[PDB]
Amino acid sequence: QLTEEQIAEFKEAFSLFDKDGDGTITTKELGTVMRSLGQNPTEAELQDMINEVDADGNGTIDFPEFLTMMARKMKDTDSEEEIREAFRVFDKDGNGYISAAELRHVMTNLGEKLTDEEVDEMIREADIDGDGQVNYEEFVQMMTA
Amino acid sequence: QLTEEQIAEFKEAFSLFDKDGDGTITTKELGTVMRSLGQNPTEAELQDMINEVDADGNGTIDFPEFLTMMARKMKDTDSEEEIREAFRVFDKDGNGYISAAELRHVMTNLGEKLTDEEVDEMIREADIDGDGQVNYEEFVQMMTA
Amino acid sequence: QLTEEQIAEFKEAFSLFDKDGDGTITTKELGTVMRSLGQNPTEAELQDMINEVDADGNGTIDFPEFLTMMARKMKDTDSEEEIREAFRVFDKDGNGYISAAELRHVMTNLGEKLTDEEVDEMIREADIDGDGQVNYEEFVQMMTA
Amino acid sequence: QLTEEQIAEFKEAFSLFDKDGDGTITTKELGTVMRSLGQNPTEAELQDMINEVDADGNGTIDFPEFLTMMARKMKDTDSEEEIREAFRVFDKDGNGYISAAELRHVMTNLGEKLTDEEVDEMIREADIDGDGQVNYEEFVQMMTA
Amino acid sequence: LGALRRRKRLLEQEKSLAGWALVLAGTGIGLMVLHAEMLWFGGCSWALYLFLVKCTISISTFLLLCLIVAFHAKEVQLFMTDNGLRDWRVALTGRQAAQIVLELVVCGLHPAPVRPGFLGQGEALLSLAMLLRLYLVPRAVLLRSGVLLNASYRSIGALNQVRFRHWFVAKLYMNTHPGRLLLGLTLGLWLTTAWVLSVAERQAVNATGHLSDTLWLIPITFLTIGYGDVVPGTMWGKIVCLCTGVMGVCCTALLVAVVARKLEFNKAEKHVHNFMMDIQYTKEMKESAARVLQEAWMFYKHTRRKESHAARRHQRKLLAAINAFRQVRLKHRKLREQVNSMVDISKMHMILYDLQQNLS
Amino acid sequence: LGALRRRKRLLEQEKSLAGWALVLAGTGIGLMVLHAEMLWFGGCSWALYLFLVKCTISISTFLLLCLIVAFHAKEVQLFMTDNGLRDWRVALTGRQAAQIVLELVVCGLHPAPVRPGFLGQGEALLSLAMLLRLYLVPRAVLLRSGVLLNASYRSIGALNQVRFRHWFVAKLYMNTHPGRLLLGLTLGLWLTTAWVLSVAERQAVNATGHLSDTLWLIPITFLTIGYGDVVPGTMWGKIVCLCTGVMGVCCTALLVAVVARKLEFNKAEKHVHNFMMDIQYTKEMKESAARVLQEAWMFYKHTRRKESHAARRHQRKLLAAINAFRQVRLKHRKLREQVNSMVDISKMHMILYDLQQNLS
Amino acid sequence: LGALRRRKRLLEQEKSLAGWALVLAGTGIGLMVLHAEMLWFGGCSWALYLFLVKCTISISTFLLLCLIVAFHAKEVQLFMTDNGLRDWRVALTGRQAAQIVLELVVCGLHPAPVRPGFLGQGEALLSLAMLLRLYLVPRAVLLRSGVLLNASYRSIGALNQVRFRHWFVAKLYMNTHPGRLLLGLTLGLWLTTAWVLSVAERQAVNATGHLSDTLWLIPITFLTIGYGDVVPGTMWGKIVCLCTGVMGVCCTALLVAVVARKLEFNKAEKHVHNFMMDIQYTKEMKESAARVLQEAWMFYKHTRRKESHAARRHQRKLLAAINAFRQVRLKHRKLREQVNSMVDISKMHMILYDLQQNLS
Amino acid sequence: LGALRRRKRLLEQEKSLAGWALVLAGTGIGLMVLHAEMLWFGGCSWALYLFLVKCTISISTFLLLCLIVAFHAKEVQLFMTDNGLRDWRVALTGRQAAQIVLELVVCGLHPAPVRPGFLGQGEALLSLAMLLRLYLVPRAVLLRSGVLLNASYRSIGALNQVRFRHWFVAKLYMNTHPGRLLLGLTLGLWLTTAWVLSVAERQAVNATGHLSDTLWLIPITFLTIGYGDVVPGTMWGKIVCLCTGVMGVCCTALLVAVVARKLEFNKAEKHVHNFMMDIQYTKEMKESAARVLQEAWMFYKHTRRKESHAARRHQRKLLAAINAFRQVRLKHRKLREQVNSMVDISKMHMILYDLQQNLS
Ligand SMILES: [Ca+2]
Ligand SMILES: [Ca+2]
Ligand SMILES: [Ca+2]
Ligand SMILES: [Ca+2]
Ligand SMILES: [Ca+2]
Ligand SMILES: [Ca+2]
Ligand SMILES: [Ca+2]
Ligand SMILES: [Ca+2]
Ligand SMILES: [Ca+2]
Ligand SMILES: [Ca+2]
Ligand SMILES: [Ca+2]
Ligand SMILES: [Ca+2]
Ligand SMILES: [K+]
Ligand SMILES: [K+]
Ligand SMILES: [K+]
Ligand SMILES: [K+]
Ligand SMILES: [K+]
Repeated sequence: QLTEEQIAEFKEAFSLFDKDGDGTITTKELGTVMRSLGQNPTEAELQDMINEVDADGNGTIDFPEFLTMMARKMKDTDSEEEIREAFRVFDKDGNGYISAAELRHVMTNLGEKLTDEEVDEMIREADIDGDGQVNYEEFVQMMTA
Repeated sequence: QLTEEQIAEFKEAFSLFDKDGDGTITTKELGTVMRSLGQNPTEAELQDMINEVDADGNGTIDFPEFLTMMARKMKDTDSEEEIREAFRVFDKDGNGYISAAELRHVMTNLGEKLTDEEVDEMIREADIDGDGQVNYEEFVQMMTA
Repeated sequence: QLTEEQIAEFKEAFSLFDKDGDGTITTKELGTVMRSLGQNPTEAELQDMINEVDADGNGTIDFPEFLTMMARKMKDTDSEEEIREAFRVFDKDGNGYISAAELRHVMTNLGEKLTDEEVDEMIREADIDGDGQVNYEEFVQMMTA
Repeated sequence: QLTEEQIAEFKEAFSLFDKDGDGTITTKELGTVMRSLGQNPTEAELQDMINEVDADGNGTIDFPEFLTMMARKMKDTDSEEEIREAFRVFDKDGNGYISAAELRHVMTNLGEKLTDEEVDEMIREADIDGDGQVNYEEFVQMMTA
Repeated sequence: LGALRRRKRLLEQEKSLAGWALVLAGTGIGLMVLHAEMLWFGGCSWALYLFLVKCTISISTFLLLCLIVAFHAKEVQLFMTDNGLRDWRVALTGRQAAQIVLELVVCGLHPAPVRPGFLGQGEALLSLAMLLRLYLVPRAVLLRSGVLLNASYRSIGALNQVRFRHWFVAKLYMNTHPGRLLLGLTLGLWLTTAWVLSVAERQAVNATGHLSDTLWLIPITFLTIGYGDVVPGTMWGKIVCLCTGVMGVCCTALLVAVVARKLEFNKAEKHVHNFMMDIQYTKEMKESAARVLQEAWMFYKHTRRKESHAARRHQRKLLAAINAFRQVRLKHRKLREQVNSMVDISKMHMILYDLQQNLS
Repeated sequence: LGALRRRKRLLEQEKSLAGWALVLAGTGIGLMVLHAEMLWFGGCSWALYLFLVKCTISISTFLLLCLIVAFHAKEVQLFMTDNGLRDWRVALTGRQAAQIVLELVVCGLHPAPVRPGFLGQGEALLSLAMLLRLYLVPRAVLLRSGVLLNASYRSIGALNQVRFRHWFVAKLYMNTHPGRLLLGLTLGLWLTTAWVLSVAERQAVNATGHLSDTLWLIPITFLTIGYGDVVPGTMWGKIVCLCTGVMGVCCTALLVAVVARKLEFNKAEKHVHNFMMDIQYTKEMKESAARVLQEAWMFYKHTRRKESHAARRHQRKLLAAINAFRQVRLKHRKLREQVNSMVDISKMHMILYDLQQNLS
Repeated sequence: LGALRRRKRLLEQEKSLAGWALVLAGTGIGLMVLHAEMLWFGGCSWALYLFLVKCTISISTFLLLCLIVAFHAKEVQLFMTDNGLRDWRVALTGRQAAQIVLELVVCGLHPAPVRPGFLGQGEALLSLAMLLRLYLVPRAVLLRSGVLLNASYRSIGALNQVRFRHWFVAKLYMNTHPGRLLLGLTLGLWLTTAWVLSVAERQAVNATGHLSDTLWLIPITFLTIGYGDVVPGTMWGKIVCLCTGVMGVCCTALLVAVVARKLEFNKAEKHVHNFMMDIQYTKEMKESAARVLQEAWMFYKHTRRKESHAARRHQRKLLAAINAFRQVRLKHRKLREQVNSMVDISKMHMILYDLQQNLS
Repeated sequence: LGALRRRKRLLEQEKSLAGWALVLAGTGIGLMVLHAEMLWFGGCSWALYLFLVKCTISISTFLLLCLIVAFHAKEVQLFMTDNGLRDWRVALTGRQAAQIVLELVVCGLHPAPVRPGFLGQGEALLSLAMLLRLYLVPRAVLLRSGVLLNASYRSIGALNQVRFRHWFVAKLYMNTHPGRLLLGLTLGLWLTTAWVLSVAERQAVNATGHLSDTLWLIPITFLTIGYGDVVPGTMWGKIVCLCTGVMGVCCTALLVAVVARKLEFNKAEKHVHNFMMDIQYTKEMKESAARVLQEAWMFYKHTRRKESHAARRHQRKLLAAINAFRQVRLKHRKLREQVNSMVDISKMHMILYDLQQNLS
């Protein structure tokens, strides 16, 4: 739906990361840019920032799935990052699920005091797997309504 | 005798040290704090510091023996550090005992000129069971009374 | 044609590089000066610079072939360096030859819009070798005569 | 010939280098002092500056041969160092002897011009060994007289 | 336990005695300007209302001398609790018992109501001696900071051997919000030093020298302008004008020191600027290196045709295109050197990590 | 995406509305300078031409109020687009509904034509309130710079997490070309203040206080070189002169910082200077170390012949040649130490690279 | 030895001769002031006096000239002790024989008694020429400090090639207690020039120009205020006022750097502040993230109950809480980057110690 | 070769032509002040001697217009020597042909003899336009310095990409000896301005405004004091006084940084001071730790004898000896930490060299 000039500008922006004209971004090409900018990442976070946007999964990023990433980082504030990162403070152990302990601690003790029965009812309503473990999918669904 | 609020405050201050959550402080958990504060200590001084306050001896520090440490480092001036450190300048030859030569040198030559007979009488009076080697216990007893 | 004073001055300038006194400059004597000036070169460029001026080829530079180098670096602007370096931007593949695609891209797309037929005619005229790959000799022949 | 207070002052100065009371200064202790002063010397210079003052040769420095060193470094200007440093600029080869070429070059070409015959006569007069190689002993004897 | 439950009580009893000895000093200072400006604008007509202010400013001193001594007696108890004592005779030094007398002398200077718009020379100094009561501010600020009883804060201040005093809290407050306190003190001094001088150089017949003529003389002296239309005429008015200039110079020095640093890039923006300034130079060089060959070829063609008037014209643009190329490549080389020289900040860590990853 | 093509339109419609509200404000400001300095030099004679300027001012104000609200309504659409909303009632906060009211109040103060060379007291404040319209400059400057829509630039500004606001662009402009902007603002602030003060202290009886007398007072007050021949005489003219001095001090501090930063050697010239000074010191030491031997031998010869008046003369030159040698020795040692210490920002890099090459 | 015992005696005999030439050179300066202020306030009536004072001045000058030459002879006697040499005719250079003559000429200018309230033209310069005797201060200060004979101190100053002169001692004294000497010299220079100018511009007809009219002129010129009520009127009074301004500018130049350096956090306070500012951010982030889910769930409840007036009211609190979370997140990341980058100069030692211990 | 011998001749012919155009451009300025101060102090009486100076200042311009064009005719021949050319029509650019005309216009402004102590308005600007001839100074200075033909200085300045130009020489001269040039220019700018303003504000009726009334006005304006007894009274005298203050502020800004940089310990003395401080601190600690046990034993003896009045007196000294010991050990620990942290620039080199010598 974009015009020709926008497509050309986005191709020029892609050329910063592509360097050689293979057509895809790998973990060894974004790392060079990040090192040139002063940061010193490692392979774990390099793969973590790449598998986030890969719509199918090949270890590389193409232009159609780069436009999706760049349609989110151009706005004044992206509403997905502060929902993906306001979820890891509810996940202290790091297994990937919100157990009753972390929620009953953070929601009630901190911030506005919440009733234990109300917290349990909210957890039961939010949970869709029925295992008592709130996951990222249910968290995002509840916060997006 | 401590108020519940004070106990809660000290328990919160303990969480700055027992980051793991087991409930005891080891040589590998205090070292991280010391390194993050800019200092670079090592095993000998870490073990000495931990053994200074450990009233039983396990290589770890618990809350009852941490309240004892905090009851001393919050006053305006600790009067035990300046007696434990005013003892290592008399003991030039590190062994744990005070030789007659060291005392007769430091007390008489430096400071006010003290009589050799008076120094010998004091050494005999405060000596460890006639051995002529004053130890830390006799030093503390004489200097506190 | 040089007078005695100029020859003496150039001989004094030669002793800054030829510290030993054998009579030639090697890749290890110029490297010391370069390191002392703050630069950190390696054997690739240390050999490239010497091969640039060596008119016979021995890995060493003599006074008669040092005067030739110095006759260029004392004028306000050297016009050979700016033709040798304005050639490496037309050669992105690093093969020492100007491909048709490279020229047709750099000359037409950038700068003044040049006709494709005119570019092809210029390439054919300058291609003395007839292989369709302009070299340094033909480039210099075109840019000066 | 010293009084009874200068002896004590020089003993206090000696105790700075002789950290342990063995009674002699070794290479390691002087090196530690040098490093504590911010400089970074090594074994060659450390051994070079010790045998200069050692009157018999043991590898260590005593107090009687420390007073001799201190009798020179407390005056306004030491005149035995500007005859040992103004001799190593006449000795470029480093063998330890003043060759005829070195003298005939440095004395005549530089400074006030000196006749070759006068230089030869001076070399012949100064050469007490008769080998045509002026050494440190003859140089010092001639320049002090 | 035991000696720790009393340090939280004997020190909280010193927090409600360091503010109630400041309220009664602020009231005493505030009921002085009223008396002065009522005697000036009034006179002998209001001889009944000046026997009440001078009695209130004497009753509000007996409620301050009875609090300073209580505060100083609540600290000997702290000393005895700390250093295991029971006999108070040994906890009292020879200087703590000498500074109390000085404190009670400084905090006991008031125009006593021991019964003509000019204040007498015996009262004009007793009144201006009330401003010495401003040494009670740092004490109350320190005792109410809230970082003196935090057990989670001293536990880390002791591992680094840091003492908590007035200077540390002052530095913390300055670092938090620098400009606010600076402007506050700057605008709060110009209202006090413009009254201490108007009480010193005021005149009756000319009706000059009051606040209207001292709110203008003080700022232009602080800023070291000094027009010269109004100048002090008394020995006591020529000392305030000299104390103001030194304060102005010091404030200028602090302002220069603060401002010298605020206009520099943070480390986050320098790398972005360097990265985004390189593509522009690359594009500029690639465009400039195309304004050489075109004119070279055109001049060659014109020489082939032998126009003899355009070849000479196109031989003049080549020599300028070469110069432009030289300037561009020199700028690019300088920027590349700057980029490759700033890596010394943190490239050592990366190289050490890479060497440790392969030392095994 | 469909939500990315609309951000390039709703933001370009805010670039022709934030710049066309800066010309209807310049026109409004430029028509009070006429209504003032034509009422002054004119009077009741030109009572027909003063009923047209005051109506053109109102027309411009009405055309500006119809653009401010359009600009503020073109941003709620952006807020709805970014967050995916359809009900505009939720995109309007409680502070944006007061900022608009404040903006419309500030941008609606003009001398309306509700109907003797002196402006009234209730009109000279409405006329001088037009200068508050200068807050529209940063808004019109930020939206015009090409660092807000460059997809190749936000891409790198997001991997380092820098935010593009009114301060980053100002810092960039300051660093690119410091001097010209500084001199431009310095000379542009000496022409607005000289009129704001002239409209405040002008008088007709003495024909003094106009631009000819305020173009001289303002600069010497700014530079704190107050002579005292001309001074303000009104309360409203004594505040502008105090506001000017603070800006003068701030500009002096900024100039001091800039001058301190500007002039210094860089590495490329420091290394060359050190290298070319070492050779000179080496030559000087070798020249000096020959006179010692020359006069030593000459004194030896003269005492061999026993002149008894030239030996004592040549023993006075050796003792000075030794000192001359010592001075050069010390200077050479100091320069060598500096060279060994100056090259320490890349020596570590070189030695660590050599160690890494040796390893593995 | 031998020449080491005789160097501790000829150098102690120069410590009681360079200090006893500062008493007879202070008594002389203390009598010219008395003579001037007695001739001014007195006149021809006190003819019996104003002669004994001048005779005493001459006697003091004669007693000082007999100590300067003795000090120089003692200093000459050290050259032959240091350098093995006996004939004194060569130890005397060609520059010391002129320095001695210059010293004797400078230290021999006094108003000799060769015989209303005005001094004259010859005495007025012969008296003010006695202030050149102040070059004897650095010599006496240097010869008294115990850093020149301490054998434990030169033994270390020689291993680092450090020479002990006046500048080293001056820098040491400045670094020990900076403010004390600065204040002392600043307040001691305002009393000498205030008399040097008073003796220059005093007059009898108007009874003006004495110390009372210069103790006010000098400080405001030093601080560059210059009110202009009192100004110099003689050519000899317009040079002191020009020297004072340069001195004041130089004093400000010294003051600004010291003021900048004095206030700053050091390593311990910086590390403590950084460590204790992280827990607050960790708590604030948790509170902010807990203030989001509450609204996200209450909005869901209300939209499942179809209030249609509270869901649209809670949909704003969620959008504000997300921004509040973002601000704290950015601040925390910035502080984390600072604390991970500030501690980068001491980690090198630990890294290279761990590498050495590994010895891989 | 071939073109290297001709570059040492065509460049030496520009060294005797760029210096001989600075003598005829100094004579024409020196014969202007003479004419002005002879017409002022003279008049119509010396109508014969004013027809010779005004003809000499016109003959000395024809010998400068014939040297500027010759220098600009030798440079066009260096261009053709450098770049292989024969037709001069291409070596001449389009901007040099305008620079030559601008130079010939600027260097051709003199009061020609085309024919009452006041200079006419047509001559008072033609005379003051001679001072624009001072742009020839950097050109003459650059070609005289021995760094443009030294083949040993352009061979180490070409391996590092350094261009000499006019700024490198100025920076070299500034760094070699800052103070003398600064004072020379400062005192040389106070004499030209004092005449430029005197020719602008002089008057005959009052016999005021000449050099005697400007040599006092200029310095106090430069130093930003501004008493106000003498002030400019003409529009052309109010611009010079504004130009002087800006240079004064700039000179102060230059001076502050140099003053800050000059005084500081070097690396050679800081280590000596640190090494000699810890010995004193150790002695003080060992001395203070002996005043604790002595009192702890005397109090024990006195309580053994039960004096009941000396035990409670010796218990008051132990608690102060402990405090003194604490202060001493805290100072020693701080200095030890500074010593262990200050040596971190060569410490890394030493550690890495030890690791290399151990394992490589
Ligand atoms: Ca790729
Ligand atoms: Ca993919
Ligand atoms: Ca969990
Ligand atoms: Ca644990
Ligand atoms: Ca335990
Ligand atoms: Ca022992
Ligand atoms: Ca060689
Ligand atoms: Ca060769
Ligand atoms: Ca190619
Ligand atoms: Ca030893
Ligand atoms: Ca030995
Ligand atoms: Ca030899
Ligand atoms: K003034
Ligand atoms: K300043
Ligand atoms: K003034
Ligand atoms: K000023
Ligand atoms: K001023």
